[PDB]
Amino acid sequence: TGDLINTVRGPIPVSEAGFTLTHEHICGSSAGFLRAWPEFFGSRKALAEKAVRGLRHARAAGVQTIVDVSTFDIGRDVRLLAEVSRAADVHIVAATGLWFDPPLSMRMRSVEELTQFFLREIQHGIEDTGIRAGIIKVATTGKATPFQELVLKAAARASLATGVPVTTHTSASQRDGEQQAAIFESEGLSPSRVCIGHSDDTDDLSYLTGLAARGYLVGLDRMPYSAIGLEGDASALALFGTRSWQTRALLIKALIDRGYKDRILVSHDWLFGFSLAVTNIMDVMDRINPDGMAFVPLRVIPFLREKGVPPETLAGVTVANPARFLSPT
Amino acid sequence: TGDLINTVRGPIPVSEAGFTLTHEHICGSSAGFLRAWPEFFGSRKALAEKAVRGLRHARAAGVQTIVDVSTFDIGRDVRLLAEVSRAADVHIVAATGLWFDPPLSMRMRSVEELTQFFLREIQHGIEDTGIRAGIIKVATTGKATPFQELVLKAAARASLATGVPVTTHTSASQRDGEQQAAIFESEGLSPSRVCIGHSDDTDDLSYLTGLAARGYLVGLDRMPYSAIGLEGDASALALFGTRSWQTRALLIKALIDRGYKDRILVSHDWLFGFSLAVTNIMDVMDRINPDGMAFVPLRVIPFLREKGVPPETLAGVTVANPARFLSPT
Ligand SMILES: [Co+2]
Ligand SMILES: [Co+2]
Ligand SMILES: [Fe+2]
Ligand SMILES: [Fe+2]
Repeated sequence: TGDLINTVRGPIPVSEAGFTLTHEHICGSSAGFLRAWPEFFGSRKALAEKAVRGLRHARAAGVQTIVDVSTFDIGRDVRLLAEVSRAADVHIVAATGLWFDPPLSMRMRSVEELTQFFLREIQHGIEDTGIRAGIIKVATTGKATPFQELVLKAAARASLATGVPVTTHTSASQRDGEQQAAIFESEGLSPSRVCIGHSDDTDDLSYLTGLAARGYLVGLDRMPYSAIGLEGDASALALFGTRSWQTRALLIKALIDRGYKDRILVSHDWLFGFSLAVTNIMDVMDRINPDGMAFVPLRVIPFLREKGVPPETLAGVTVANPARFLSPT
Repeated sequence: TGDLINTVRGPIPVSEAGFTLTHEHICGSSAGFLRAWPEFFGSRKALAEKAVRGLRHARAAGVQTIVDVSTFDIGRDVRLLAEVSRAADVHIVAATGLWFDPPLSMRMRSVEELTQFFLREIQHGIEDTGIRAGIIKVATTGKATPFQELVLKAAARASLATGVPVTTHTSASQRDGEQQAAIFESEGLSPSRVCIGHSDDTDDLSYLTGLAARGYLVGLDRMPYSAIGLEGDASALALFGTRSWQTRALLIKALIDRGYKDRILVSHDWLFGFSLAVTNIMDVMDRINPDGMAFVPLRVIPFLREKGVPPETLAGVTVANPARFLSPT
């Protein structure tokens, strides 16, 4: 009680976050895209409605909070987030940082400047809204680019200054987490303030246990993603992989079995709109996982219980871990 | 009389465009950047004020219209343009198209989709404003990327459908114009609807005359840009070049001397804010060219007259050529 986290509708007690999905999206897009070309999504109204329906479904399944890790370059639209959050009655935590699609205007900035931008979004508010970011999202896709190194350093600096956690995108097969950790540690950031994302994209437990042993959160955040049965579709295969949801889920058990229950964060990396991919992908995704953001509570959690994970352990993963991670520290 | 062109404040008679700068920017930025981080520019208010001052200065020097060729990916802000246009009493023509910094959400689109986006901006309006684009801006930086080819084709298609002209960014030293022309012609676009930009960045008149002979407009649009005296500054050298304004200006005479007066368009490619470059560049630019967008009327035109170009020829370049180019055809 009494620690607070910022959401798109304002501050909430940490204890109110409850069952929380720590890596999600309302819309995966680009800065200004939804504004310039809402028809891409049928309409802004249609997108919002679809999002409210999905969130209501998640809520019925027990989800109380989502962390929307859409950055400026993922086309994050805080007004949209606030609208859908209110209508679905689900908390949404907004993000700052930068993903792997930064425009030149960001790419040309110094580490000091980036830090100031991240700080603005956390401390003051996003755009002209007063809506403050509750998390910092950063990314590599293999070995960090020089700009990416700066971005990670700025993220560490903003976090140390505000207590807001850092969360990442990785090319998990390339073990990006090791480099990301090295950079964060070089800045003095505690591993406990950091989640190494898309970790379920790999079955290399040496890599994963290695991070966990050091105190990192391991983000198992792509639970619904599989191209199994549609390798006909090349975009889907590259995007979704050939591993099943069960294989991904088994990683959660694997880590618990290895003593790392307190270090796990679980999510879908789902969305309700998606312009970051060729046009048909959203439909394909909807066909594969109609449960959307209810998939983890509906399918993953019962799978785990059936494999013998205790309910209290599962509560700790879905409730306690997100609460510790989010609470500014 | 009676042909109309769209501006940020609405429709105007073509005959009212008058002395027109066909390649300009209020702000060279990125989509959503000015919204997310106005402090980068001191403030939105400060940027607008600086722009009004520069435009008023241009207006006093005789400029009546500018074409702001900032695309979605140049962070074009139509509301800003409209605000400054009204306050400075200078017409501004807005653009659609895409520059060389497109985000993934654009990169992932088909030629058909891009065409629909360009058409939306021309026919319906930009974002939710009702402000319609009067031009299409496209870009290559050397050999066209595959996406760039699609963008050029969509631009040709939108132009044929609406009559709005197409204007380009080139790496002039690499002779991009030849390839851009080939693609436009493959789509059936008339060369008269096309301006091949940044053509003053090269002294290869074989290249330039070649375009002109085919009926292309040659955009001599970087008149004030030189790093002479500041090769100490590496960013400035790469950006500005080592050729003087006089050398650039001589190209205008060169083309007139070769029979191509009707094929020339002249501009500054100036701006009042600039986040697309490292932070100090705007200041450096202001120091070199305090006249801003008044530089062409103040310095270039008198230089030309002094080298014997007749006033009526100069009027034709600065008034008649832009009018023919802009008038939807
Ligand atoms: Co990601
Ligand atoms: Co250019
Ligand atoms: Fe994501
Ligand atoms: Fe330009």
